[PDB]
Amino acid sequence: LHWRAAGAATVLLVIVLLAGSYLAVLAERGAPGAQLITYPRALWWSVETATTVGYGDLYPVTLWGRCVAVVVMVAGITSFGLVTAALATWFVGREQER
Amino acid sequence: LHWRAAGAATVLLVIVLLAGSYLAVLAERGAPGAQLITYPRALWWSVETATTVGYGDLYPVTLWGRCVAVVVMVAGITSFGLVTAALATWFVGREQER
Amino acid sequence: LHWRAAGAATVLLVIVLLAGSYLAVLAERGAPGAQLITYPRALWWSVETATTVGYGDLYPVTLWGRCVAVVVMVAGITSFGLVTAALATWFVGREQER
Amino acid sequence: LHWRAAGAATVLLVIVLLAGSYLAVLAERGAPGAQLITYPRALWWSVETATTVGYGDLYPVTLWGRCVAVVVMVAGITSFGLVTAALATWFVGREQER
Ligand SMILES: [K+]
Ligand SMILES: [K+]
Ligand SMILES: [K+]
Ligand SMILES: [K+]
Repeated sequence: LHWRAAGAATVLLVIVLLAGSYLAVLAERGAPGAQLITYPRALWWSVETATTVGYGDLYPVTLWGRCVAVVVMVAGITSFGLVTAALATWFVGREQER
Repeated sequence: LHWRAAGAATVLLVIVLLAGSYLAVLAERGAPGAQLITYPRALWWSVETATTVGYGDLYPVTLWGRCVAVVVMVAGITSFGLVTAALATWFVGREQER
Repeated sequence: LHWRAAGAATVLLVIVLLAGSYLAVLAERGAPGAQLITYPRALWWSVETATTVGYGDLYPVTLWGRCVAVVVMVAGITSFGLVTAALATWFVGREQER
Repeated sequence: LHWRAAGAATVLLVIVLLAGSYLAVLAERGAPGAQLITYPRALWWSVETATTVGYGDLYPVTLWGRCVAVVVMVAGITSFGLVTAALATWFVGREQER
């Protein structure tokens, strides 16, 4: 159904994390004012970025790594909005009945 | 109806807060650079984390407590998206009439 | 229609801001580590809190003002989710036709 | 369809960024405690503000630039909520069939 598209986000996002998580630590690590130096840092970062929390304990300073960011942000933001869209039609699905 | 699923989130989330709120202060408190040392701190944290605000005045540094985080984040994020899904079908419910 | 409920949030939220904006600066201002000392500070705060951005340049440290927070957070979070619910049925409204 | 309204946000938001991105660096740059001094800074800012992450590495201190903020915030917040509304009716569109 549409939950095959919902779990599709999950699967697809955990990738974007590991993807940009690693993809990012590289484009960052080594440049001035670097913070995303370790892999597990850039790991926690993505989690905190993809959920739009951003305590600001870690972030990119590289005009390149900052792209990884924008991809990890929209990535997370969209995924959830799509699990919200699933619960939406699911609530309308049981009202299209009753 | 679907509002029994909406209030179901509320109930269910206040738990995840108290849960991870307390569950977290433990896995954190005592480790280097720990900030989530008090219970009422780790309490305010969860509120600020589950709503994705994250001013960054408090956060986990423990690869363990950071899990509590991810659970408290998705927890809040989902819950609201589900109250958004309720208002969604409710607005469609009164349009399925008129 | 349901846009009378959408604009209803707007109206209703600008209140919660001014409300908690002012209501908060009071419960905060004067206590140790206070930051929300000015009215226009506590003003900008609410905007930054109700949209879940929280750069963390301002926040409450008072177990009381922190309540104002939780009310200003959910306030903003809900309001938007309800403008999202309006665009949702509006897109379904034009598909219930075509 | 309603995806012509979805891509309409995208187009329309990238503007609000460049718009406020630039529009902001001006109203800010030069005032005390200014941080949004460079164009590419105020650029990264908007991305981080329109997605409600706000690590707090950059933000406005000018009662004017802070307006640019509120416009960039709602701008992003709304846009996504409208892509969420598209996925919402799209999931209901394939359930209105099956
Ligand atoms: K933040
Ligand atoms: K922050
Ligand atoms: K957020
Ligand atoms: K945030």
